[PDB]
Amino acid sequence: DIIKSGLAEKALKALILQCEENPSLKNDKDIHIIINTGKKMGINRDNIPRIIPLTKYKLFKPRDLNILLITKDPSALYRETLTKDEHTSELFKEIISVKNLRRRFKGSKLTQLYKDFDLVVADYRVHHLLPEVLGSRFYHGSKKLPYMIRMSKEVKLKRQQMVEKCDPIYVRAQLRSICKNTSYIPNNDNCLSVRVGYIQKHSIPEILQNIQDTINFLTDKSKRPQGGVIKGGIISIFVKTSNSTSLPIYQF
Amino acid sequence: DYYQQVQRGKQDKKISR
Amino acid sequence: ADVDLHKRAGELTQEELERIVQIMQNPTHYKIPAWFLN
Amino acid sequence: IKDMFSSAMEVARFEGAQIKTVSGIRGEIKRALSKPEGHYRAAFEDKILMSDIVILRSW
Amino acid sequence: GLKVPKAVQKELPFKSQIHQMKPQKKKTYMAKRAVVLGGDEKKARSFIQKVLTISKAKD
Amino acid sequence: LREKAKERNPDEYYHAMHSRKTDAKGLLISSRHGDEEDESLSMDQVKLLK
Amino acid sequence: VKQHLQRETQLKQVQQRMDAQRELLKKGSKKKIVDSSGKISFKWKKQRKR
Amino acid sequence: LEDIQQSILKFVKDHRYPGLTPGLAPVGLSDEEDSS
Amino acid sequence: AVPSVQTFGKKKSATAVAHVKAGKGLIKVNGSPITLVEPEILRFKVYEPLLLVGLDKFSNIDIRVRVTGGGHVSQVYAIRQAIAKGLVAYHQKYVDEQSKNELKKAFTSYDRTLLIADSRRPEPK
RNA sequence: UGACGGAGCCAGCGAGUCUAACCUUGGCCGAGAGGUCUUGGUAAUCUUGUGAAACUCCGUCGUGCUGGGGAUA
Repeated sequence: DIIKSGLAEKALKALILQCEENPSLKNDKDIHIIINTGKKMGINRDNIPRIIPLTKYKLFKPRDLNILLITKDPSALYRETLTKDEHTSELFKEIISVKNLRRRFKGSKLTQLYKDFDLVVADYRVHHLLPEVLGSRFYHGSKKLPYMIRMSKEVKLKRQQMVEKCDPIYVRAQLRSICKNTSYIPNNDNCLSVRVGYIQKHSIPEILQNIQDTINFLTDKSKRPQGGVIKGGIISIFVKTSNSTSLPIYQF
Repeated sequence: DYYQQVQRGKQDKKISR
Repeated sequence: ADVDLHKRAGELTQEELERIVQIMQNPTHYKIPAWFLN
Repeated sequence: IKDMFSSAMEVARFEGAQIKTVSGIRGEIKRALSKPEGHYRAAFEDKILMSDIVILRSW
Repeated sequence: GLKVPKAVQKELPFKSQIHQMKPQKKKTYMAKRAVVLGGDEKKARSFIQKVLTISKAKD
Repeated sequence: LREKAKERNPDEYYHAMHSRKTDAKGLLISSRHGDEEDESLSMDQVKLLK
Repeated sequence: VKQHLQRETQLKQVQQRMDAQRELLKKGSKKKIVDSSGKISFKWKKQRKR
Repeated sequence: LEDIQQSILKFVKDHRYPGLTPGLAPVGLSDEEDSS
Repeated sequence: AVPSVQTFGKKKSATAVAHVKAGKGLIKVNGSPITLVEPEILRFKVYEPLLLVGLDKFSNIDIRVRVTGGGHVSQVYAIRQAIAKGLVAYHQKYVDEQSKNELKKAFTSYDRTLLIADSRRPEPK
């Protein structure tokens, strides 16, 4: 149940005070919680990041970060209707397609692309054929791992084709949802990292509140495809910046 | 100080094992 | 800033030029996205 | 070949030496590569595999 | 298997030409027509297959 | 096989190069059905099967 | 009983399509009639059988 | 039995992509309208 | 069942197979019409087998060309060679020999490389 | 003979059960060897075939070189 006590608050405070002064982690500005679940969660790791909805703290607005958008084959429909809409006309730093993306960016161009952007968002029909195009730098770890979006609010039936349109209000709504919420990727073992909060865009009670939000959404029973994956007793929590130790919370 | 407490804790846990 | 993006920069009224320089002076509260400026 | 030497000076010291894999595929080291330091180019009897270890028997 | 190149195998003699038949991509009418029997017949088919592979592997 | 391709002798007539034929890329068409059957069956055969 | 009913109506529909195809390939003059949707039908010429 | 007797007597889903149903974002009513 | 004729046109590594048969008059290169053959500045290199002899020869026959290999200009030279010698071979086999060698005379007076390529090279001086 | 930004297109070589990174942050299991998960950084002519680039077309600009500590927001 409820996880906000003096142990959690002291650990998170001491982590911020350590990362302000320590000359070994003055570049990574992030807090992750490591959930040590009881059992091994069974579902294998596809690289599709499911979305954990925070309830009362937008941790990122879609305009304070670089967004790369990856589209389908002809890309003219998505590029024009996204760039001359003025609901979405300034939201994407880049809009490209998979064919000319893998044509242009080969080798160290991918390292420059990694350092250039910080939100990779793909059309869901091309999201699966990305781990060869974007290489393994985007899939080792998870900080620039691409998100699925549906571009049209239209569903495919059998024996008939998806009519090719796109909806800029709908795609702004789901990028707003993506930047407003946090995310996780399931795996086989009992370790699971979830990003919660930033180093100066956030503070201790809101980081603690969204920590408890991710806990509730994860060990929930309903919301079962997207969130109900912790089937057993969640055993431990830790907080860490990417080069910082695992400050423990809630040892059950 | 709690930072150094817990990193010494995991260090001496591994040393004890 | 509503100034037409085809005018030459000489023929600028001072309210248009002060709107331009006001937007470029305080870009954050005019909710300009943070990737335009580095 | 990756790491039996730490420097191109060391490989230069050992040029022309006969090596072999653990499969008995004989070989010879030919020239030190430039940018990765202890890495060199060897030529073998035929195509060796990625699951092999080369060996320079010295005394 | 031995993968003979297309540039070689298009220029082969008439006796030496390699009969390589392509897979079928169309759900043809005879295959969508033809009936297979079930239950006791499919377990008879399973039994005869198990017996024949045990006989061949023993030989 | 490369040596046989070098020594094809292009004035090589067989009687089986009436029945056997060649696809667009130049390789050999092998009909995957039969060679004792026929792939296309007649209209009255289709009437009886249907 | 409900799944007997589902099996029976699916078998009725597939035999109806099979019978329309068989009826179509007999003989006589006919044209392909297309509706609003794309459900095609075949309308036969007003001509009695000799 | 009443529905079965009546029969006897009378959330997105992409088919090709099964990863979309955990994939796509839970959009809200607070996401589609106002100033960004 | 139809009177048909197959010819070949080659430049460096492009090769074009042209099937000519009797028909309504459609000339199709790689499925698309002949009026789509890029690089669009050599479309008249493709056209000159038609304009040298008139379209009234092509008013009763339909040609189709399949072109593989090569580059842009090698493919337009393969196309024009295939079209030219296919028209000549059709008028040989199924129309009269007088129109056959009138076509050969017209193409050979323009350039005989419409009909015979320059094939085996170099010269060892 | 440029610079941005889209689009159309055209090859021939090459098929060994073989082809291919490094350094970390931590969780869990294990007696240990280790296993598995997690995580940030660096490197990159990617990986077996589909595909080349120069080229062609369509919008947009508009041709007088490079530096660090100093000093204005």
